[PDB]
Amino acid sequence: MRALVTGAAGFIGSTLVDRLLADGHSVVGLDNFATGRATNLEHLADNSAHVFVEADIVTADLHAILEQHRPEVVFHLAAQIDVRRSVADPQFDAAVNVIGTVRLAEAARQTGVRKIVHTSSGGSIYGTPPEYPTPETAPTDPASPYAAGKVAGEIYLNTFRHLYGLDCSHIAPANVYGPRQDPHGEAGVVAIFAQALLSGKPTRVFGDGTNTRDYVFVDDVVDAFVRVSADVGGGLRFNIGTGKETSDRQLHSAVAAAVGGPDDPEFHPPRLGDLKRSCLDIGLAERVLGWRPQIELADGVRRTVEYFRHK
Amino acid sequence: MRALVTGAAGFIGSTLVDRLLADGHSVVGLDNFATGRATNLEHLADNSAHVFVEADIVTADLHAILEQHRPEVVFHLAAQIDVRRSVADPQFDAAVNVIGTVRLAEAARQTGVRKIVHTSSGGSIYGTPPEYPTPETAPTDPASPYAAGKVAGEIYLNTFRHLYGLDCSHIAPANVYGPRQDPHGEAGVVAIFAQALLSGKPTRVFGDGTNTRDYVFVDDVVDAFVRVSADVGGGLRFNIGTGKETSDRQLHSAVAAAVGGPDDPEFHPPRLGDLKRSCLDIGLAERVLGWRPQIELADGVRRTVEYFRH
Ligand SMILES: NC(=O)c1ccc[n+]([C@@H]2O[C@H](COP(=O)([O-])OP(=O)(O)OC[C@H]3O[C@@H](n4cnc5c(N)ncnc54)[C@H](O)[C@@H]3O)[C@@H](O)[C@H]2O)c1
Ligand SMILES: NC(=O)c1ccc[n+]([C@@H]2O[C@H](COP(=O)([O-])OP(=O)(O)OC[C@H]3O[C@@H](n4cnc5c(N)ncnc54)[C@H](O)[C@@H]3O)[C@@H](O)[C@H]2O)c1
Ligand SMILES: O=c1ccn([C@@H]2O[C@H](COP(=O)(O)OP(=O)(O)O[C@H]3O[C@H](CO)[C@@H](O)[C@H](O)[C@H]3O)[C@@H](O)[C@H]2O)c(=O)[nH]1
Ligand SMILES: O=c1ccn([C@@H]2O[C@H](COP(=O)(O)OP(=O)(O)O[C@H]3O[C@H](CO)[C@H](O)[C@H](O)[C@H]3O)[C@@H](O)[C@H]2O)c(=O)[nH]1
Repeated sequence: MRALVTGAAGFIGSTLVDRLLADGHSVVGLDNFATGRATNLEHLADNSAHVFVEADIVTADLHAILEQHRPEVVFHLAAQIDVRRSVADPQFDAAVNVIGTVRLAEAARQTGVRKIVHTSSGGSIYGTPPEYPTPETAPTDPASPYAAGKVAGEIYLNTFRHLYGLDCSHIAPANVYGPRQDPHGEAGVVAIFAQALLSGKPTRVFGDGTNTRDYVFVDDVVDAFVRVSADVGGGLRFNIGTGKETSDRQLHSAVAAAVGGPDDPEFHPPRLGDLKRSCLDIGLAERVLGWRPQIELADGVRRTVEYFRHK
Repeated sequence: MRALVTGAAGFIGSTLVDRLLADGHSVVGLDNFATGRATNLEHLADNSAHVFVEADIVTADLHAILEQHRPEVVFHLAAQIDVRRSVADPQFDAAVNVIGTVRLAEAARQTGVRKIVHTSSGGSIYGTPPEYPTPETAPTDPASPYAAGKVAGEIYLNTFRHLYGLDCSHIAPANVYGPRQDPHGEAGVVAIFAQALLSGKPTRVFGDGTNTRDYVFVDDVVDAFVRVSADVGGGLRFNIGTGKETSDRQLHSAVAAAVGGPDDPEFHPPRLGDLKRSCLDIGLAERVLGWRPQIELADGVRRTVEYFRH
C-alpha cells in the first residue's frame, strides 16, 4: 500500500513507519517537529520507499500534499500530547488536535484516500467510568482539554464517514512505552523514570502515588494500527492496552529494579487534568482485529531500560 | 443578573437580549456581524441596560471583555449556523463553533463566570437516531461538520466543568423560527418562505419535499434559555422543540396559506449534509425546568409572516 503517517518523527509514529516499511509498503512521513526528533527517522535517509514532508497540520496545504503522495491509508498520530499543556493552553491543543484532524479529513476526502486511522486516547477519554477494565461502550467523559480534543477528533472523522464514505477507525491506546519515547519530555513516565534514575537525579510521584495506568508496549500498539488499516471496524474505536493496572508507585519500583538502584521517589501534589484510574478492556480488538498484546510489563520494561543504557 | 450574550446581533440572540432586559437584567451583547445585523439591536440604542461589544469569539481578547463586565451567566449563541456552509468549509465551522467555544470557556473560568449556557443543535446532533421523537439519552451521531462541532462544544464545556467547576448546560433546539430570522440566505426555511412568498418571488423545496423538521417558536426557545440559567441541569443537554414533525412541503403550504396566493414551490436536488427527519422528545425540559412550548406552528407562522410584511 501507499501509506502516509502524520506525527512520523515521534515515538509511536517513527516505530509505525518502520513496521509499515518492513511490511513492504511505501511510506510518506509528515511532521513539524513540535515534539518529534530527527534522530527517530535518521536511519531511513537512503530508503527510497520512504519520503519525509515537514508540515504543520494546522496550516500546511494538506490537500496538495495528499494529492502529490496519494496515500491509501493515512495513519494520524500528529498531536499535542501533553495533558498539562492542554490545561495550560486549551486553544493550542484544540487547534492541533481538532482543527488539524478536520483539515486532514477534508483533504483526505478530496484526494481518494481510502481510510484514516485516528489516534485517540483510551487512557483519558473515559474519565472515571464505573467499569474497569473499561469497554468502548462506556460513555466518554473527558476531564482534560487533551481528552476532549481526542473525542472531538473521533466524532469529526465519524462525520466524514457518513458524509463521504471516507473510512475511519480510532486506535485508542492506554499508556504506551518503549524505545524512542522522549526521556526529556514532560510526559512518558517510563522514559522519565529511566532517564532520572540512570542519571541519579531525583524522581517524583504525584499525590499518594496510587494513581493507576495501563502500560502497553509500543510494538503491540503499532501492530494494532496495521491490523485496523484494512476494510474493517468502520467508525469504531478500539481500546489498545493490556487490561492490567499499575500504580505510579508500583511503576517506579518496576523501573528502579530494572536500573538496580534506590526506590525512593518524592511525593508531589496532584496535577490538574490527571485521572486517578485507567484500565482498558481489549476484548473488542481481539474479536474484531485478532489483536492481542504480546509484551508483558516486566519484559517490556527490560527492552526499554536497555534501550536507554545504550543512549 | 449580569448577563453576556454571544451572537447577540443574531436572530435568537437579539430576542434573548430583549427577554433578559424585560426580566430586569443587565446585558452585554457580543457579535462580529458575521451573520447578525445591527438592525436587530437598533431598538436598544437608548436602552440603558444593554451595552454592545463588537468582537470575534475566535480572535478577540475574551478574557479582557469578561474581566470588565464580569457576567454571571454567558449565553453562548455565537456560531456558524449553516449546515451546507459547514460541508463547504468544515475548518471555518470548527474554528467558530469549537475553537470559539474553547476560548470562551477558558476566558470564563478565569473571570468568575458562574455558568455558560451553550447552544447545541437538537435538530442535527443525533443524526439518524434510534427513535423519533428523540430523547437526550439517544447517542449523538452527527452527519454534518456543523453537528459534529456542536457535539464537540458540549464535550469541551463538560470538561471545563470537571476542571474548574465552571457550570454549563446545553440548550439543544430543533428548528427555530420567528421574527428577525434572516430571510435572504439558504438556512431558516420559514423566513425564506415568508419573505419570498410576500414578495411574489420563487421558492423551493429540496429533494422530494418530504424532509421533516421540528419547528419551535423563538419566544419559547428564549424561555428555555432563561430557565436553564439558574443552578439547574449542570452538565446536561435539554432538547428544546415541539416533538412534532412537519415536512418541507407541508411547511410551504402553511406559509403560503398565511401569505395568501400560490402554493407551488420549485423542486431542487437534495442537499448533502441535510438529515431526512428531525423530532425531539421534550420530556426532560418539562420535568426539570418546567418548560413547555406555547406557540403552535400555525400561530407562529402568522406572527412571522406579519414581521416580514411590515
Ligand atoms: N504515548 C502514549 O502513551 C499515547 C497514548 C495514547 C495516545 N497517544 C497518541 O499517539 C500519538 C503519538 O504520540 P507519541 O507518544 O508518539 O508522542 P510524540 O510527541 O513522540 O509524537 C507526536 C508527534 O506529532 C508531531 N506533531 C505535533 N503537532 C504537529 C503538527 N501541528 N503538525 C505536524 N506534526 C505535529 C510531533 O512533532 C511528534 O513527532 C499522538 O496522537 C498521541 O496523542 C499517545
Ligand atoms: N436557528 C435555529 O434553528 C437553531 C436551532 C438550534 C441551534 N441554533 C443555534 O442558535 C444560535 C443562534 O443562531 P441563530 O438562528 O440566531 O442564527 P444567527 O446567524 O442569526 O445568529 C448567530 C450569531 O452569531 C454571530 N457570530 C458568528 N460567528 C461569530 C464570531 N466568530 N464571533 C462573534 N459572533 C459571531 C453572528 O454574527 C450572529 O449574530 C447558534 O449557536 C446556532 O447554532 C439555531
Ligand atoms: O429554501 C429552502 C430552505 C430549506 N428548506 C428545507 O427546510 C428544512 C430546514 O432547513 P434549514 O432552514 O436550512 O435548517 P436546517 O439545516 O435544518 O438547520 C437549522 O436548524 C438546526 C436545528 O435542527 C440548527 O442547528 C441550524 O442552525 C439551523 O440552520 C430542510 O428540510 C430543507 O430541505 C426548503 O424546503 N427550502
Ligand atoms: O514524573 C512523573 C510523571 C508521571 N507520573 C505518573 O505516571 C502516570 C502517567 O503519566 P504520563 O504523564 O506519563 O501520562 P498520562 O497518563 O498523563 O497520559 C497522557 O499523556 C501521554 C503522553 O505520553 C498520552 O498522550 C496519553 O494519551 C495522555 O493521557 C500518571 O499517573 C502520573 O501521575 C509520575 O508518577 N511521575
